[PDB]
Amino acid sequence: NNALGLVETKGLVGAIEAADAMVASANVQLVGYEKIGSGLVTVMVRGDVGAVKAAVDAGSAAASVVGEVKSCHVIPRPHSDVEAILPKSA
Amino acid sequence: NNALGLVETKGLVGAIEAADAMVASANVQLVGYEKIGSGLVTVMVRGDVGAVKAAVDAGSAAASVVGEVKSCHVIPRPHSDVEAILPKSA
Amino acid sequence: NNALGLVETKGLVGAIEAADAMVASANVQLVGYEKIGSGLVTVMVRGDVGAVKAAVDAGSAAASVVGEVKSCHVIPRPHSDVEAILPKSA
Amino acid sequence: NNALGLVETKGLVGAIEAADAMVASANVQLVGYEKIGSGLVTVMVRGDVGAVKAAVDAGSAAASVVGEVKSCHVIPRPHSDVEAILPKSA
Amino acid sequence: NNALGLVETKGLVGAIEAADAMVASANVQLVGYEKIGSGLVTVMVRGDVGAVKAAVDAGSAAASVVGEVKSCHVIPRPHSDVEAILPKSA
Amino acid sequence: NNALGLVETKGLVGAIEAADAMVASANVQLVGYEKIGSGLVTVMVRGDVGAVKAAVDAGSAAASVVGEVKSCHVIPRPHSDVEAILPKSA
Repeated sequence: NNALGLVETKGLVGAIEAADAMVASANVQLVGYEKIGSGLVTVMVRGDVGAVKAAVDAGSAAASVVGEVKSCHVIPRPHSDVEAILPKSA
Repeated sequence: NNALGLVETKGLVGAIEAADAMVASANVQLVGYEKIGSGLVTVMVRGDVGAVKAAVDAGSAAASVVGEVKSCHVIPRPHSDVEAILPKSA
Repeated sequence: NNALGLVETKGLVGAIEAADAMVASANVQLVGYEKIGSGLVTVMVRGDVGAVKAAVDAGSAAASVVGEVKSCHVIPRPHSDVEAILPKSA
Repeated sequence: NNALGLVETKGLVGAIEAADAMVASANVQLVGYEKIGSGLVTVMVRGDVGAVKAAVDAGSAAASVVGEVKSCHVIPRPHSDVEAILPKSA
Repeated sequence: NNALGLVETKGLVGAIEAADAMVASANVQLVGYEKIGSGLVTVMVRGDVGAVKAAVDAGSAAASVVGEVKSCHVIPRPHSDVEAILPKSA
Repeated sequence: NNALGLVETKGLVGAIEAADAMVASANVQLVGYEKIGSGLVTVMVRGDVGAVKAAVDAGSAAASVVGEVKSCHVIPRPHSDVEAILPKSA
């Protein structure tokens, strides 16, 4: 039940750049890569809280240079019930 | 035929944060997690009315900090006919 | 070939609230619950014209309190050819 | 290779009302009912040119009262090559 | 590796009218009819460059009268690598 | 683990023109052609960094003449973890 980091962008170029900067900046695993329409894509990572916080800061900053960031967030310990609604693979 | 709580967000980060805050704030079960396009996602919970009201208040407040809330509502006792149109799992 | 009532909302919370208020306010059956993108959802009911008119008035009013109503309408007797394009279940 | 009539609406309520008014106003057959996203729905009819012109005039007028009409048009004789891109059923 | 002509419209009525005017105005074959969301539809034709240029001019003009044209273009000789991303049928 | 070039357009005509100009301007392979809704399409190429940079410059310039460019970017060496979220074919 590790920390969860999320970066949502409008556009796929921003999502790919966020994903690359997140995995490169800290020891985190890509666990979600979700499209919900209206061009919105959410990149999700998991790891220890410090690594996830560093990853989301790097990802949002990198995606904002090339594209459009909608939201970014860290959940240090998602409730066990939340795992049902999280993606099962990136 | 328990109470139904709904939080609809524009963006997946807001939906995940609403879902986490709803299940953490009261004894409710996640029963819906629906995408309808235009980036709209609806998170649905069920439980006793007091727990559902507390969950929707927590979820809408949490989602509004990180994303965009479209609507939130509680139906204390959905009509039996309505169960046909509700999701069958989250 | 009974009367048809339609409530179209932008957002799922408005659609669920319309559906609940429609079935609770009159003796009508839920026959359609359709998503067409751009967050638009249409709730459809059937029954005798008086019941359908009461249902659509209740549904549009209820959905407007919690969400956004796009259109609402009653067709007292849809032409037989129209049944081809109507949903086959809610 | 009969005449083709088209009414495109933003919203399903407008599309259903166009379809009902088209089939009721003239001897035309419903041959298309297509969703392309952004809430756009196109209703298509076929028949003799006079019937199709009457149907499209009735459909666009009826849909404009309850919803939003995007476009309406009549093609008196679609080119044989065009039949490939037309729907195969309503 | 013949010339490629493209007409992209917002709305299906504009796409059908473009397709009909393109095939009627010159000796071209319909090779693509693609939906990408946000109501965008791209009609594609192939043939000799003069026929394709005449087709795209006719199609964009016809679609602009009834609907909304987003873009139109002619590629006289698409690179062999591009054939991978072109539709395999209209 | 070669360089990755991305051109995202609003509209398919811009995407096809970007893809053609990218493959024609440098020795790059088309590796992605992705639709995410809201009319957004991302064209992806791979190759040596100099070829990818030349391809993305040519593609964005060409797509901007005929359509709308949302973003363009080059990643000289995507992190190994990123390959999970990249398309598996164009």
